[PDB]
Amino acid sequence: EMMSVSDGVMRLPLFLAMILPVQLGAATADA
Amino acid sequence: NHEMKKYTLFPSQFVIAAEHTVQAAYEAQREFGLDLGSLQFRTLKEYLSHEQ
Amino acid sequence: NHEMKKYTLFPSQFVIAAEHTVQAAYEAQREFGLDLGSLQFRTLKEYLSHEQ
Repeated sequence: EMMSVSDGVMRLPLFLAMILPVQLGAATADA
Repeated sequence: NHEMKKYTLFPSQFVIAAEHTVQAAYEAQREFGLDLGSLQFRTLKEYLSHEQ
Repeated sequence: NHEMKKYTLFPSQFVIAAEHTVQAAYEAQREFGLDLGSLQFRTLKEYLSHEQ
C-alpha cells in the first residue's frame, strides 16, 4: 500500500464512448 | 516513500418564485413609473443570497 | 422514456528476457560470423507477437 509499487496509486475511470438507440423502420409500401 | 487518500462532495438545490397580475402591473406603471417584473426579480435574487 | 447501463474494461501485462556472455558472443562471431545480440533481439520481438 505504498507509492513505490503499482498498487499504491489509485485509479480513475474514463468515459470512453456512448451507444445510442438504433434506427427503426420497415418496408411494406409495395403492397 | 509516500501514500495517498481520497475524499468527496456533492451539492444541493433551492428554488423560489413570484406572482402578480396584469392590471396591477399596468396601474403601478402608470402611477409612480415603477415596473413589477424588475422589482420582483431583484427581490428574489437578493433574498436567495441572504438565506444562503 | 429512456434508460441507461454501463460496462468496464482493463488490460494486462507481459514480460520476457534473454542473456549471453561476452566470451560466447566473440566465439560465435569468430567461428561463424553471426551476431548473437541481433539474433536474440529478433527472436524475442517475433515470439511476442506470435504468442499474442
